[PDB]
Amino acid sequence: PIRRREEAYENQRWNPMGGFCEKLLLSDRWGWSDVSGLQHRPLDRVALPSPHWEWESDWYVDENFGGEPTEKGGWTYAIDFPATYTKDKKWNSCVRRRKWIRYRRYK
Repeated sequence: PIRRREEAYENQRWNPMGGFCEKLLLSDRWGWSDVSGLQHRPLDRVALPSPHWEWESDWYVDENFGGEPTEKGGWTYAIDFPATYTKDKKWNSCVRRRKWIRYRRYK
């Protein structure tokens, strides 16, 4: 079976009012992006390459990070989006992201 995994990151920043939320800085990456932040990856717009592909399920969070489970929710935390991520919120974490995945299969 020929199978290909798509992924997309949901990116959030902490705000005194919203907590971790969808309000980002004008300098920040897209709220929905690839791992680099440079590519826009809204989930509903990742298309199948052709009608010969179908999705195996809906999008779901990959609750894994660095070869080990994440905490529930799949979030990882960092001081800023380009910095180093951990499964746990540190005292100086100002951002967080989680990885959504979806498999497509060829017919």
